[PDB]
Amino acid sequence: TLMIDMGLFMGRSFRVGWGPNWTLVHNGDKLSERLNAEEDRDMDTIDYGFLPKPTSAKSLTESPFKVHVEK
Amino acid sequence: AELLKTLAAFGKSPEIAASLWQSLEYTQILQTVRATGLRQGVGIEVELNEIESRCEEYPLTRAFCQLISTLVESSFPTNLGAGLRAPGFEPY
Amino acid sequence: MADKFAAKFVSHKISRTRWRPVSASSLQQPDVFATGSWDNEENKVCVWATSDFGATSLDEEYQGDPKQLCDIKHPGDVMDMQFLDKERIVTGSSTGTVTIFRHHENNQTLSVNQRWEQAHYHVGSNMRAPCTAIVCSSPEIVSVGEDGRINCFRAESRDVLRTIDDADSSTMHGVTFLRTTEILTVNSVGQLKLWDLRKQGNDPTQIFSVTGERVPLHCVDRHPNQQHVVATGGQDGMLCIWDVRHGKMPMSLLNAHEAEMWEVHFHPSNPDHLFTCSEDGSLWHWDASADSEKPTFLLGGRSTFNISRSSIAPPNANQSLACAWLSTDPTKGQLEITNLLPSSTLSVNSLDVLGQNLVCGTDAEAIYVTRRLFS
Repeated sequence: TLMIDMGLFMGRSFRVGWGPNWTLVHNGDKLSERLNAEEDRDMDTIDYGFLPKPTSAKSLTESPFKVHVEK
Repeated sequence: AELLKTLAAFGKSPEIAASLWQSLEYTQILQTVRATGLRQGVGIEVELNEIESRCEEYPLTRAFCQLISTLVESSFPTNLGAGLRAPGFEPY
Repeated sequence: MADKFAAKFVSHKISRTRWRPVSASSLQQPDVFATGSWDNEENKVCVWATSDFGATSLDEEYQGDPKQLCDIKHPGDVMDMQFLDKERIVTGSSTGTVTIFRHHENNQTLSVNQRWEQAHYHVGSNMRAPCTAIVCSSPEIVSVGEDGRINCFRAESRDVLRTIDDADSSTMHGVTFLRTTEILTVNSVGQLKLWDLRKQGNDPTQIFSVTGERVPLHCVDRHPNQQHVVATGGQDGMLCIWDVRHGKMPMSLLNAHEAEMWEVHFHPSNPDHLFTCSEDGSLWHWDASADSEKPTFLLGGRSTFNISRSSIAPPNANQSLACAWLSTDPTKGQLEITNLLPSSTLSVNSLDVLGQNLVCGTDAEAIYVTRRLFS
């Protein structure tokens, strides 16, 4: 998303979850952990896609459906 | 193909037919929305190109024909897309 | 007979064949050649090798063989794929993406160099579109598409160098060089359109349609006996021939058929023979003149129903003969197209002729080749 409507005295924010001894329950990524779209690419590459399934017109569908946990 | 003909035999129930219709539109097994984010342009088209041609026997094609036949005759369009799906059977 | 074909059951569908180039000028068959998929197993580009010429090749099945070398898989069909130079490859994607490789013949691989991810597209629906025609004269690159944009690029760039947009554009069928930097197309309206590479603007640079049954013209090419005279084929079945570099005029309106000319291509060793391929269900070799009195490549082929090889020559003593070209009034007759069907064939989607040599890949799941086009 793009926060571009910065007013003042704003709302609230969020945190990923801890896991035992520096395990991490994470919807986001650390170095290179999450993938872009399309199942087919020139250089023999396949990737994910979930978000545009329900819509024939995107509204920056940014909602998590798998949170990975890494140590 | 066996799965497909089973679903065809299931659709004989009209509300089951409607459930199949809406479920399949959600799934987009074959090619409905051409917005990228996937490997589109796939399905029976491909396997028809390769294998059925070599066999000289082409049963899946006819089975899926009967699939849409039953789908339309039992279930009728309630919706096909409003910026949410691709409206219209025109693709297939 | 006409030098029967070698047929290799490749178990594969073919869309695009294009010679691996070495530029400059030489006669050999490029043994190496890159292939764009109709649907082989996926859509892919493969590298393939052909034992050139009847010399040193009468083997490896019967009369040679092309052989798979490697391949890399490609989103969007390879409708068109032309080579900038010896090993730089440019193909259009049905995903509307312009894809450029550098091939590695020794490593037997293809390098994913340059992508214009952005191409021709539909308005009012926000949907992507493939490219109708790519134009490669090294290193300048032109792209034209269904929606009618113009895509002008210098080699080696992943962003649009220029896309000419218009208050007037249309569907485009076939393109050809008129000169080094002059270009023509035949359109889906019965429209003959002209541009110069250096000078363009809003709405088509030049637009033409005239009496003579304007039909959607699908294929255009510049003659193997001269470029600035070109030939076009469309719905009506009549071939239209023109001389330009800024102005059109008909050499001929040949009543060569009754129905759409989908694609036409030109004989090198014979600057006056032609070929046509059509997914109407047939594929013809086109020959000068008509009548079975000359070797018939009007009904030649088809397994049976074969006819060809008839001849007679006046000694010019008390004998006179005249033919159609000697008439300049338009609306000439048929000019000898023969459809060929060996035992059964499906949609042939790519073909090539070099000298009297011919290759062609198809949807008939095989390849057909001949050393000689005649006998």
